[PDB]
Amino acid sequence: SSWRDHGISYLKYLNVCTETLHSTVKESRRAKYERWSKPCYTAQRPDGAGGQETIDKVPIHTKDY
Amino acid sequence: VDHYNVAQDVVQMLTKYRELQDIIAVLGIDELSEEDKLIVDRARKLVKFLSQPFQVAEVFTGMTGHYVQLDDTIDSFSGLLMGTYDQVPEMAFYMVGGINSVLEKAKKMAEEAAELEKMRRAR
Amino acid sequence: VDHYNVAQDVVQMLTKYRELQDIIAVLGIDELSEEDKLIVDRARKLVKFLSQPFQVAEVFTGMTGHYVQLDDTIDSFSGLLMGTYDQVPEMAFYMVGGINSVLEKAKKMAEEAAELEKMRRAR
Amino acid sequence: VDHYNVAQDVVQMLTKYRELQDIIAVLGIDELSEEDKLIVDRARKLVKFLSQPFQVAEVFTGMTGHYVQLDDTIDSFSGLLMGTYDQVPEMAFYMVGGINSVLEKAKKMAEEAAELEKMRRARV
Amino acid sequence: ADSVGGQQVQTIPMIRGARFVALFNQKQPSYFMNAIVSLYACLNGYLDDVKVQYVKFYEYLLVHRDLGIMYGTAKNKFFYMYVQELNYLIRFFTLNSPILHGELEEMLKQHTHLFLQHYQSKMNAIKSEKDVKALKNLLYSCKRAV
Amino acid sequence: SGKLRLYKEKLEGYNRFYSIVKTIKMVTLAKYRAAQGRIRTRDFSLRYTELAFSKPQASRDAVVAAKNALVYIPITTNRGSCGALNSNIVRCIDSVVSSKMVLMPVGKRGIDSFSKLYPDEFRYGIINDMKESMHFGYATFVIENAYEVSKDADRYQVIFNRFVSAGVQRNAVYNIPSYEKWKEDLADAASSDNQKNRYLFANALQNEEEQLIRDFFDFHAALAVLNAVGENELSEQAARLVAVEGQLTNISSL
Amino acid sequence: HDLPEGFEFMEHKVVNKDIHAPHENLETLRLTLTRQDEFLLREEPVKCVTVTGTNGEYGIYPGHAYKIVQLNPSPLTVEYTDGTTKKYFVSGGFAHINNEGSCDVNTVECTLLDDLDLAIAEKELAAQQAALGSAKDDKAKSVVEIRISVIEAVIAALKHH
Ligand SMILES: O=c1ccn([C@@H]2O[C@H](COP(=O)(O)OP(=O)(O)OP(=O)(O)O)[C@@H](O)[C@H]2O)c(=O)[nH]1
Repeated sequence: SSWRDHGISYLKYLNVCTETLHSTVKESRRAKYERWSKPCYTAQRPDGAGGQETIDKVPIHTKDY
Repeated sequence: VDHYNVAQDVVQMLTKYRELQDIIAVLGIDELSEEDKLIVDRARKLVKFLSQPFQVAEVFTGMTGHYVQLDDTIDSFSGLLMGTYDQVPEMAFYMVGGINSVLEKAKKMAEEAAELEKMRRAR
Repeated sequence: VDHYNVAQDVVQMLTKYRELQDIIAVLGIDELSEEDKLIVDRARKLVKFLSQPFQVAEVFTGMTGHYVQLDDTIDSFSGLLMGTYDQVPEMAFYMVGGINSVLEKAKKMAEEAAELEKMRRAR
Repeated sequence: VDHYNVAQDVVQMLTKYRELQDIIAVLGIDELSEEDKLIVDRARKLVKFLSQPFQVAEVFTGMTGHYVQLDDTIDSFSGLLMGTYDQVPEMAFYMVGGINSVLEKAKKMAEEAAELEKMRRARV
Repeated sequence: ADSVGGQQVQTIPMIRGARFVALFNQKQPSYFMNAIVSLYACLNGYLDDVKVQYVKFYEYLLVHRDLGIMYGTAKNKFFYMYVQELNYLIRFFTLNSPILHGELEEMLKQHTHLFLQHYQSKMNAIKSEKDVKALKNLLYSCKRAV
Repeated sequence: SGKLRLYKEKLEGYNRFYSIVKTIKMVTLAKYRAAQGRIRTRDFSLRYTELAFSKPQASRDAVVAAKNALVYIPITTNRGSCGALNSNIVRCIDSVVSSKMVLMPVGKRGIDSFSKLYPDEFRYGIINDMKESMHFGYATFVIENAYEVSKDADRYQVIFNRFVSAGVQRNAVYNIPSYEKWKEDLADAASSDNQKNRYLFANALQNEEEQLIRDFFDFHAALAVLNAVGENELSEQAARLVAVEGQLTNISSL
Repeated sequence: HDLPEGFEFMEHKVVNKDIHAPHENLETLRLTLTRQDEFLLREEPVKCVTVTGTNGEYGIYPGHAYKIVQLNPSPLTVEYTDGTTKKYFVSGGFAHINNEGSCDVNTVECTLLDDLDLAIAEKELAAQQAALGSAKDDKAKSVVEIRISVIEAVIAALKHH
């Protein structure tokens, strides 16, 4: 609705909806469904020193959208 | 010649059974093909069928022992390999002597379970 | 009793560290539990904290020796085991005496590190 | 000087390969660094290259013997170290003479592959 | 042997195996009654809810103390750990006998309930710089006292 | 005697190695048995994603013709000891070296290799903690990063591993033609008789609005990734259970 | 080096019908329902399927014209020829309808309506409403509105039956 005007892409909209749907699942099945949303990942580039400089091209969590 | 052939077949089946044990404990029992399942069942019967009650242990273990003649041994194992005794329960071969003992113990098991059904059906 | 308990705890940890050293070789230190890593960190500090420069080996080492009192050793090693000195750099425990000398090398280590950072910052 | 420098270089890599071979035995080749694999490949080619069929062992080897000149050996091993022959198959260095023999066995091997791919196409 | 480099699964065999290994730690020889009773308690799962670190303290209280008498809850008529002459009765009559089985289970159940209710509850609530050391000294003393 | 002492130490040391690795096999055996459920529950999700980006095409014209950035998103594990799965991917990338080629790999061990073997064709890579079943959000993050790396990218090529049977693992590729040129090809599929399988499907997309088409393109492109990353995991556990048995028949020989 | 295309592994291609072909009267529709790359139904013959797209609801029956639908968070119904109804709830995705008699509904998340709970939705709705007032910026407000709308749709579906 109003998220398009703010530049939010459709894929991010899908991720938020799925996360909300998982949060609405019962406790028993939440053990499985909630695993299908948790964004446990990052984006890194190795630098000269070897440190994995983290990138900020795209937010990882929904709250960062 | 028959004795040698039977012995080799048993050894081959046992070796295959060990290989199938590794697979079922890796991919799952359901992953075995139809032939493999039959081999597993026959091999397990062979392993159970290799145990014998010794007459020396009658006093301690109570169960009467058995002296299996060689002629019976070859025929008993030869029949099992072919698949004639594919309907006998596995446990009927455990600590029995000869093919006839396998059959009598099957009667005593089938008849024993008959009472259990009439009980569980009733009550 | 404190001396006995501390000594036993030190030896037990260094026995565990030997086992975990193998897993760190087959697998990596990134595949260990959150408690195993803590044992590894403290154990590595214990190994280095046992070193001591002797007053007679100044030529060999080039540094003045230390004479550590009995009570200082018991207190210092007990603190490392319970996690008190967990934020101290590991190398601050190498070739030092009591914890008071560990903390002075850490400050010296931190100051030089700050100087290096300042030099890098100007570049 | 070239003879000494090349000979030393060969032994240096044959020493590197022995150390690497200890890692390779347990874990495997895939558990090596990117440059380590290059060293392994060159060393393996060196090991194969050192072999030579003698004129007296024709019966056992079933192949005509070779007599490699000193200059040819030095120049041939120099290239293999430089990487100039990194595109030649490994088995082209086995039981050969100089680099000329290497580059001919490679040709025959490639041609024989055409009798295994053209035949494959005919079968298909 | 199959969980050296992975998180273990807390099954009944492992829950009791760990206690058995812990119980074997001892400095002085144990009287037969004390040893057999402690093994029986661990064998039937009375120590499943007891942490491995507190096993020695639990055994010490069972042997050298009596929680039931302390809180006025003991109901057994004769089976008490302070009666050192029960050893020969246990030797003659196994613990799995109607003469002693009924009271043995009652004592173990009551002792376990009291220990969990009073002692282990306070242990899990220790948050200080001196209490932690005092608890550590206690456990070490129990390790080499029983 | 020292020599006897040395050999005895070596033997037990190798025994300790066989034990720490026998455990790994049991672990990766579980992560593969549980992960074998996908084979029965797959191959129908992407049916219409075929009609989108299933363009049987040559490997030369598609490469030379493009003059804009060609994004590549190889998938790699973040841990070693998985056959040659991670190794073959690098070889495939090397065979497709080009001026416009760019790499945005996945995994710690993919970052380790592509970073140094292609310094001139590297922007950054993604990593995934394997405590989560590969989910859509992870795929979206990869897609969003790929677009920002090169929005004016001719194509995005994802190279992952496919698991046919328990031991037959191959390398597979998903091509995602950039929307701008996908719209142009959807035009030919709607008018010319050429492209008959994609005539109806193309027309239905045309009848709808453009935003829906853009959402469609992003959705199935993301869904394609959800198969790419999701499938490589299954191949990973296969190789890590095929080269952890090869490491246990070499320890037993030593 | 002929990289096998990933789609080639999937031999279950889509059956598209030519325009000029003669008509066939179909009595069943092949439904293919997918969640997060996991299908729940494999070309299952059904009598009809009801799907709530953006513009409105759609009742797809065999022979429905070829179309593409952009779904919205809502329930989905499947009625078999036997006379049995099965209801899921989807959070989004696309539905492809083919004139040949196939309908592929690939959703990001498709879960049984039974698995959902009412009280959980109510408390979550209240929390989102409370957080909406404290929204950090416009983007947060839109996100909360999206979450609220999904919850309201779930509650409405549950209260319907
Ligand atoms: O102003 C406009 C114009 C067109 N459209 C959209 O463009 C498309 C034009 O396409 P059609 O004219 O074929 O619509 P339709 O009859 O299939 O519509 P439905 O019953 O399926 O809803 C339809 O999807 C319409 O909603 C708008 O949304 N707004």
